[PDB]
Amino acid sequence: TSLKPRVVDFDETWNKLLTTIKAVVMLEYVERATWNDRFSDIYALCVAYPEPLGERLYTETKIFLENHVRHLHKRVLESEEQVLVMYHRYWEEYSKGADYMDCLYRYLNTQFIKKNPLMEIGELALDMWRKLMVEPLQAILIRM
Amino acid sequence: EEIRCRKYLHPSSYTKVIHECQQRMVADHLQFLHAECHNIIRQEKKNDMANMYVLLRAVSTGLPHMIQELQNHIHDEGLRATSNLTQENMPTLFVESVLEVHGKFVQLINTVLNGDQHFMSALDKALTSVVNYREPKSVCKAPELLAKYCDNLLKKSAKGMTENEVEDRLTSFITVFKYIDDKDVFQKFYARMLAKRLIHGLSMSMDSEEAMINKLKQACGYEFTSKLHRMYTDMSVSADLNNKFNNFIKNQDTVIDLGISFQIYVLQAGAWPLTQAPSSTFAIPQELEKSVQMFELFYSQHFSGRKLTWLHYLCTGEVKMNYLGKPYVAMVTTYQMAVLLAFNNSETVSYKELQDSTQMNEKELTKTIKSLLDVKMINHDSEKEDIDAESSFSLNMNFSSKRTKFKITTSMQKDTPQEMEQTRSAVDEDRKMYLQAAIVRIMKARKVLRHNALIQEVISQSRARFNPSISMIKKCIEVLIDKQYIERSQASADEYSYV
Amino acid sequence: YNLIHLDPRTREGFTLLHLAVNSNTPVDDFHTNDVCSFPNALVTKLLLDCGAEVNAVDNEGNSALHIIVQYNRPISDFLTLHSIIISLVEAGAHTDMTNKQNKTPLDKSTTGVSEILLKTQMKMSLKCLAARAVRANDINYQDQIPRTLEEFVGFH
Amino acid sequence: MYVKLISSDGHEFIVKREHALTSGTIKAMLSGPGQFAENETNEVNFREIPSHVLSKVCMYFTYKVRYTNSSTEIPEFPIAPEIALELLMAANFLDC
Amino acid sequence: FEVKKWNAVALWAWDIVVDNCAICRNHIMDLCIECQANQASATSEECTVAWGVCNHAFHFHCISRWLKTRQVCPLDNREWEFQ
Ligand SMILES: [Zn+2]
Ligand SMILES: [Zn+2]
Ligand SMILES: [Zn+2]
Repeated sequence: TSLKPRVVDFDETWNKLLTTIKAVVMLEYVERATWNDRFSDIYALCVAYPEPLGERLYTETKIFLENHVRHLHKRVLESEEQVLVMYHRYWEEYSKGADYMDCLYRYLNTQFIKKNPLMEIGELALDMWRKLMVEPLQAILIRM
Repeated sequence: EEIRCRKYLHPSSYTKVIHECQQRMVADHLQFLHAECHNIIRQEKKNDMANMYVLLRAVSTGLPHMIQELQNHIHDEGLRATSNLTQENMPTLFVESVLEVHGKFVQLINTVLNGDQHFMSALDKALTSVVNYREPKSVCKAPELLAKYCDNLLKKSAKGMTENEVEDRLTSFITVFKYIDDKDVFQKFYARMLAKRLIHGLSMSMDSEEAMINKLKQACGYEFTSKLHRMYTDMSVSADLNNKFNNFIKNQDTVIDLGISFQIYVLQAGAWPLTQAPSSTFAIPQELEKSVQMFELFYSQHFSGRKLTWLHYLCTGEVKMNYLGKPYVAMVTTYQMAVLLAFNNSETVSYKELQDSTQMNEKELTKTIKSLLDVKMINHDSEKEDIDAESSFSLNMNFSSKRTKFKITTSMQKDTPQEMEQTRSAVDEDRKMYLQAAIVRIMKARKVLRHNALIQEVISQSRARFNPSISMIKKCIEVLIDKQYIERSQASADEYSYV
Repeated sequence: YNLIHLDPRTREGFTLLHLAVNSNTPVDDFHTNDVCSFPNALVTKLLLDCGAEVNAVDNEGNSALHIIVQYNRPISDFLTLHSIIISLVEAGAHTDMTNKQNKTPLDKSTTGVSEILLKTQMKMSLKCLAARAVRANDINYQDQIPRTLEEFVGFH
Repeated sequence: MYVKLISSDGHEFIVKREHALTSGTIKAMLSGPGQFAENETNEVNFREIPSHVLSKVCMYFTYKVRYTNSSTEIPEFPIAPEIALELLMAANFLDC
Repeated sequence: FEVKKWNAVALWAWDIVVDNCAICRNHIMDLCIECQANQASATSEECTVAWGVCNHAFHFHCISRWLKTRQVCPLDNREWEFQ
């Protein structure tokens, strides 16, 4: 193996990466080895040959994030009485998850997003949280 | 107040003074406005909609009610516009009604409502709701109607449609189509109708088909127009293959005249929905083996590695009856031509006599005979019209060819509507297989998930294709349960584990 | 920002940022010269906030940094020069980008004040050192490295 | 305070944490699921970086930590012609 | 009964199954990602499939340009050989 631009199938490296970025945004357990290897997976996706899959990786990360805070939101308002404590639990998980996933997506942030209208994954995850869990719940959250 | 604030106050208080005078007369009575937005959008009052959008844009929680109620209005308008369609011209009327609703509600949004992105998203949501609208406990109608719309538009029409017609109607069809949330059924129907148009030459022009395939590619990626573009390229290279076959036969060591013609249509196996469904144990007729063996040799020596599985049911042939008196020229299908050769050596034929000649099963030989005798070319020699062992048929010598183009190909030339349910079943089975593979990959990747989270994941990776029904995903979970691949967790059935 | 996204270029390849940092921009003599003084820190900061391409080039490859570092009055107008360099580096500018003559902005800086201001604003990087070595040794970098590096050694 | 940057060959490259945190994807690699609250090895295992180029990366860590507040004729960093185009990638991956 | 004109269809598939050119992620029997855009200036017919000894199929452009800089089969990291 080497750092040269190689060809990677997106649906395999992204499938390996999704089980990690699902388990780091929820503050589940992913070991040091897997977390380190996901950095090489992100790099190999961002400099893939001959088409860099940075745009597809960012698109699917955004889609996963908007499919996660949507699930968290559906988990929030279903507990109407305790939406405050459920929101606090899910936000405490999701803030650290967004920070860790911004750490994981550093190459995509500093080599694709900053070159290109696009929000960095640390900014995107919070912006996905505001537009899908805070603003829909701003009537109930601030009231309680 | 904006003008007056410039005249007197410091610039730093240009905002607060106006903002504080918003949160007294547009936000203290916000609910009042929110109690009436409905009417403002139900009658489409342009001045009132513009004023209300300008008013509620500054208020933090004012706009979302207007967005939601505009979405509701557009959804109700779409339901009332695309549910009273006549069954005669339904494929055109559905697309035209959705098109005109989209045009009206983007002209209203772009000018009166300043074209806010949230309002366009509400329009998209409402049009997605009206396009994927189905009768109670019934399948969706958008994919079939839109595929039939493209099939009727791109076919050779007697209305004299110009190239600009298919250049503009299809371009607007892309806008209409992007709202189908069940795109796989449309993909398979367009593949089937494109195949039936390509094999029979029913298409208006190959340039129009290429433009349509490119438009669908731009709409939905390359995996959508993979099989379709491969079919189009096969039809584009069939002529070059026929020219290469002519060069091969004229460049042989011994000069050989084909006799019969050979306008071969080579097709890729994966791309084309045409499949060898029956046994099709039809022996090649003697007059065709000379070309068949030569084409097998050519395709084995010029393109090595491509096994050529013959489909002896889709091939046509210009047949003539020399014993009848050589009347004009007749076009039949190969699937029965062998029994016609039986009429060469016996004026009367029996099913036992035909069975050794055509070598195929009689379960379709009977219907080919029926499609031969309905034009009175071949008459019933015996009396037993039912399927019997003897079942004599004779050559009707009194009836000559009525027209120069004695076309029996019209049985296959027209695409029957009885195969629509078969295509639906094929789409359903392929959908089950694709969802099974995707959920196997998901279960082998994660191995820890909840049931509602499983549904969320299923729709997450089904975003790129059809959306899955909740009962359908439940049935998929059941069939995984009874396949020794997933099992109910001991703690609860909500948790699932992969072995 | 509309014009910035339009990306206008003069006959010499000067973008809006290059003119806003150039002291050779001809300011009109009637009344604008009494107020509009170029280079101006405020106009460049506003252009960068509006999304100006910081790593643009002239016809001879000079970026905004190459243009500003040749400024003629670094003592009396130290505030302007310092703010221009701070804004250019903060918005993202390769402080060793090479023009067509293979001159870094330090090599183009006439005054020592601008040299040392840039050196304070210059961050050492191994990517730049390796790209400089690749360019000096003329190693063939076509398809051997990512496209981002294929241009990173392009202007180093 | 001493991470252990493994190479693709297998060479442990124990370097001070202050030096190794000047990277982007080494400060990011030691942040999150891998933090080593026990601070026992701090492995930053690289299965893509060769050893002969990770040695030069560590030498760059030391060189940059040393010659940072100098601004007065810093000595050149001797990138060999052969290791270049392999150290450009190894510095792009680690963000210099 | 002799006939004068005949036309036929026939599905063809490779002896070993393969669908997509692994490099450009297009089909092997479709144009490569390069000359798909350059379909007018070029002939757009020389883009044939190139078969490695490892039973892997890529477009001739998509593997010829891959082999100009590196020396490895892309899918499985092994030496190639045009069979
Ligand atoms: Zn290719
Ligand atoms: Zn090509
Ligand atoms: Zn291979």
